[PDB]
Amino acid sequence: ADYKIDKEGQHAFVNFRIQHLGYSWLYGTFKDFDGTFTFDEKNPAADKVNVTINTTSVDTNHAERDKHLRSADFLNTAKYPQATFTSTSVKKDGDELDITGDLTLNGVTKPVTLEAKLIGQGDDPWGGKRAGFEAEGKIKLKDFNIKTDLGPASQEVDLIISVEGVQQK
Amino acid sequence: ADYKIDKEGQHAFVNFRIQHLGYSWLYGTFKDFDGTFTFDEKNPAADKVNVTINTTSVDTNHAERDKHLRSADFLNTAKYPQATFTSTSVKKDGDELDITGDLTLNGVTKPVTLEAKLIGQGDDPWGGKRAGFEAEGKIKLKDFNIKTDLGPASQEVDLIISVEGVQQK
Ligand SMILES: CC(C)=CCC/C(C)=C/CC/C(C)=C/CC/C(C)=C/CC/C(C)=C/CC/C(C)=C/CC/C(C)=C/CC/C(C)=C/Cc1ccccc1O
Ligand SMILES: CC(C)=CCC/C(C)=C/CC/C(C)=C/CC/C(C)=C/CC/C(C)=C/CC/C(C)=C/CC/C(C)=C/CC/C(C)=C/Cc1ccccc1O
Repeated sequence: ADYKIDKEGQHAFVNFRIQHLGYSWLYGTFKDFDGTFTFDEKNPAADKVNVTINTTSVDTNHAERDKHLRSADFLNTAKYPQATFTSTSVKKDGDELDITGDLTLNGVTKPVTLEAKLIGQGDDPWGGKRAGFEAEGKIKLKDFNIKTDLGPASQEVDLIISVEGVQQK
Repeated sequence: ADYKIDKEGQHAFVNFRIQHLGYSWLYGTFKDFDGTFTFDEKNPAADKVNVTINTTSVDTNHAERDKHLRSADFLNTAKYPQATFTSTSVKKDGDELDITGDLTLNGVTKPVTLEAKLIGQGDDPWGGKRAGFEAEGKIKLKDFNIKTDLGPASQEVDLIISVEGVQQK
């Protein structure tokens, strides 16, 4: 079935974390994004996913740091107001889904794989059908032209994802 | 040594997640908190921790839902503008710390245990000493008089914590 990510009720989250000086985890989120996805429990190879993110909506709960994350030193949102992820391959791996796709971030497109898992699906208390998932992945900062070094412990960023979809059609 | 949680550079996060209809994970965060902590790597029994959280600063990236979280139906911030955590016992459990303490949430004080771990410690690029930790815990909603039911899969909330301290004295 085809699904629409629940942006209206915001039961979708694109979070992330990366170490700070190798001393602690720095958490953040991208508050403005949307997307769709096809989920067929019997035929996993037919699954799809297409999401758009407005990178300017990054939030790590610090005005100054975020102003810096939007700068040309990092996300460079003025030049690339958007990050985008489109699947190219999906394959069932036991009780999980390995989602391979093209990530266009900071001007560069490179394939990244996410490990997703069905949390639950079923009826809506309002007459709709839903399906939610949790996912993980990593992004090597250098691969997407983000040169500003953050230390040996901070070369890649952990992606903590969770989306609830509303069945379409 | 005594530490002051880095609220200035906000290298501290009090996050949480709970399921939505057993379909997906709903993430949130408390943007306004402060605190201190004593860390002695050799004598873990002397460790302390005291944090204050302005519950009104809750954020799940949805204005409506958050207005509801502040309401009498949940956090009841108008009556109780603050949550508070004071350790009462700390003991080394192998390579981690089990921090027991009193949590005053929504008017009720009950002991909750956190499982923390040292991420790293060392010198500052600015001449200070730091030590960061990651921690986990669970809060049973009913225990703290948060009656409004969210379903069988949503009885307790996952606490995802990370704090970096700046050595005092
Ligand atoms: C097919 C099917 C059935 C589907 C199931 C449903 C699913 C699971 C579909 C997937 C859904 C979604 C939304 C998938 C999204 C996938 C992807 C790959 C999204 C891309 C997200 C994205 C925009 C990546 C950006 C991540 C990055 C690079 C974050 C920046 C982190 C960063 C630099 C932090 C800086 C850290 C640091 C120590 C800064 C120091 C610092 C600087 C200045 C002042 C103070 C200070 O402390
Ligand atoms: C000792 C030493 C060396 C220290 C190491 C360093 C450490 C690790 C020190 C600890 C540092 C800190 C900060 C420790 C903090 C500890 C604690 C226990 C903090 C308490 C935090 C707190 C305020 C708890 C609140 C959690 C709660 C109850 C969240 C509420 C969310 C809730 C009910 C969820 C809504 C879910 C739901 C399905 C909503 C319904 C709904 C309504 C409307 C629209 C949409 C919708 O979905």
